[PDB]
Amino acid sequence: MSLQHEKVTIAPLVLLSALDHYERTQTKENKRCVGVILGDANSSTIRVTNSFALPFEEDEKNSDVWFLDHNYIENMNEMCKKINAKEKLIGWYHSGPKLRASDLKINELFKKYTQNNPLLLIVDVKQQGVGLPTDAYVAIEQVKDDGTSTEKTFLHLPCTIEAEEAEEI
Amino acid sequence: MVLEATVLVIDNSEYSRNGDFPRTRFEAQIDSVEFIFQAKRNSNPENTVGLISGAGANPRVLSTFTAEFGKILAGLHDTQIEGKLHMATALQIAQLTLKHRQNKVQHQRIVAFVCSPISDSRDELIRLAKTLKKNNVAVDIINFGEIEQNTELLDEFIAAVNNPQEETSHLLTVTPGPRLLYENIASSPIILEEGSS
Amino acid sequence: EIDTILSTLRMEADPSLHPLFEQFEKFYEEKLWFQLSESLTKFFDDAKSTPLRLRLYDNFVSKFYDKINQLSVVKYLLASLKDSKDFDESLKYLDDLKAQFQELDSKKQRNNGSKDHGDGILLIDSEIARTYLLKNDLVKARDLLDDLEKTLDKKDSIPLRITNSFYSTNSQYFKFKNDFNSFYYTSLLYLSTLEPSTSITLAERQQLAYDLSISALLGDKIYNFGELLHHPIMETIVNDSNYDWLFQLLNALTVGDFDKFDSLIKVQISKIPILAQHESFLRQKICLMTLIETVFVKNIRMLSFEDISKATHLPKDNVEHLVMRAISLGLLKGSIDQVNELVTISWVQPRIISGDQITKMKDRLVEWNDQVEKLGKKMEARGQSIWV
Repeated sequence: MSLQHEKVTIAPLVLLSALDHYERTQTKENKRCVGVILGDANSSTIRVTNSFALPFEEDEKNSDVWFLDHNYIENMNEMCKKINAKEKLIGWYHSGPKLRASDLKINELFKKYTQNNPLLLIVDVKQQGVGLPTDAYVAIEQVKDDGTSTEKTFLHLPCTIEAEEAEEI
Repeated sequence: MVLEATVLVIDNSEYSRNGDFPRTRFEAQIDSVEFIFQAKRNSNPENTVGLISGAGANPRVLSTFTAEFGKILAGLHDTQIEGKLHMATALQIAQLTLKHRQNKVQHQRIVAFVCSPISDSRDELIRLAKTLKKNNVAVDIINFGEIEQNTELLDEFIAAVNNPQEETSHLLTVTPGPRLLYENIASSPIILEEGSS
Repeated sequence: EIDTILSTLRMEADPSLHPLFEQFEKFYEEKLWFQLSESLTKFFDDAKSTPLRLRLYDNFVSKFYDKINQLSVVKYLLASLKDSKDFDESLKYLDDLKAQFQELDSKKQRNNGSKDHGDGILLIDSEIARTYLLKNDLVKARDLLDDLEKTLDKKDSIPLRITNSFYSTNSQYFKFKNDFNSFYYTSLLYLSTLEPSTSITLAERQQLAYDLSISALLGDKIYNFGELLHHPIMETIVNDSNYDWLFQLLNALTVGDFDKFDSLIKVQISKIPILAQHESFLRQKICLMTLIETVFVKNIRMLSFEDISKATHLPKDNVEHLVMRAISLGLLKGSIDQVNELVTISWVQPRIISGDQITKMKDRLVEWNDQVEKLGKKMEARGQSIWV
């Protein structure tokens, strides 16, 4: 676990990959699709190349209850290296429309995988915004100077793009 | 018994540090779980086991339905005991696990260990008791947390879940004093369970 | 075995603690060693000054190390030995228990399969640093504190207990030097993160409230005056004669009132000589507060020296010196004209927020919002044919 974080640059492939993944699981209509998010991390700008779906169930009366297939991910990572052996676990995407307070508990489970603090990349699936239709957050645990105890809380990182020659053209 | 998928809820609490079962209740559960897996497997080889915990600030899926005894065991090393169990979510988390299975030929069943006096509200879980039987899930409450001088919320839950259905809830109460947890479950019915269609 | 020790210690103990003695005995027998732990917590919270404590903990630590909650177990002792008055003894006892833990985690960590004991080693290690600080060994404490510091930062989630003990070393260490500005920041971190079960007493909390207040009054880059008033420790401790005049001095500063500040300091400078040997900071602080305050709240970032002269009630010689000193402190930045008699500011040091200040900044944004809004309409009406 590295705290090495400043920015998030996003491959255009990620945004699009996550848009379809949401509708092909068919956890939609105020039901979330949550998948793993793949890329480089342990550097200031977190470089996100790819994403995959994970089997996921969302109790919609209680977003504080969900299904996550932990086994599967280990299976998937072996396949990620075939594609590119710089892909390693770096977080999980959320499908918007924005940050929630049920996201911290999901973030917990994703600490058994990542060598960097699990990224939450909000891919808005409606395309709202005045820049890139992404927000980025990362969970950091910090004392609060107001008089209350140590919380884990999501600080925003900016959203940006950079791209490979092949992708950009 | 046969034709069954099983969610084992292992209770991660600090009431599982009571040495009322030698040496400690958590470590007694380590032996117990391995047996229960094997027993269901040799009765009918379509029976598979998933494992969830109470652990975390919210319970968590450690194991999905799998044919491997070693992943269940591995799941037990993973989970911590500083965590604490809450019934209300643990019931719902388990139903979600029962919707993703290796064998969709089996039926839906929960076995739940309780080592804790459950401070969660009785009235709350009575709604959830009625949810389970509509999803066609039965829960067996293996109870030895509330014989520690708390009132029994469990009596009410077992009756509510029961309904003519082949998945039938069963209530076990286990003597708190030393006999070795795994023995008490093993010598009692875990495959002589019967249906009520 | 241990049962006879409990009964003889129960007999000697207070009536307040007699019912808590009965419960260790019953729970031991009933084998429910978790509720056994909870009674012990309540006992150790209010056994700070009775001798029963050292012997009770010595009984139980031997028998259970991982069959009760490990964190609490170590936390008790740290408090046990701060209240002791024989420090060569305390140092041994800690060291001996540390040795046992390092042996312990070889068998038991794997046996249990979900419990580590290495958090307990860190918990002892924090107190051995403080022990050196009570003996006035600052170097040795720092060598233990560097090790604790590296481990704490690697963790991406922290127990409250460990980082509380971490801050406790620091705060005692900075005030031996008499460093106000260093001490203050530390002590804020420590109160904020505090444990749900405090083995930290209200007596120490009232002392910490006093130390902070000296640091603020005697500080020079501390503009956290409302932060004390926005944190329970100082705003609820108003209850004694000592903390009535003192509380007023912190309010006097925030409004900028010079006459009241003087009236209280005339009474108090005699009574307590610590104010009488740092007066320079003290009387200068309220001038600096008013100086940073004025520039910030005005739209303009320049003040006449005549405006400073009125407000801090100083000669024109010292008004110029007050500006120099402020910039040296790095509270304001800019350039000084003595020949247009302006101070022209480019930086204000971030300072307290208050209901008052929240509104002052809001207004400025509406005004600037109007400037943006109406222009974009000028430009829309212009070059209408071309938006392609």
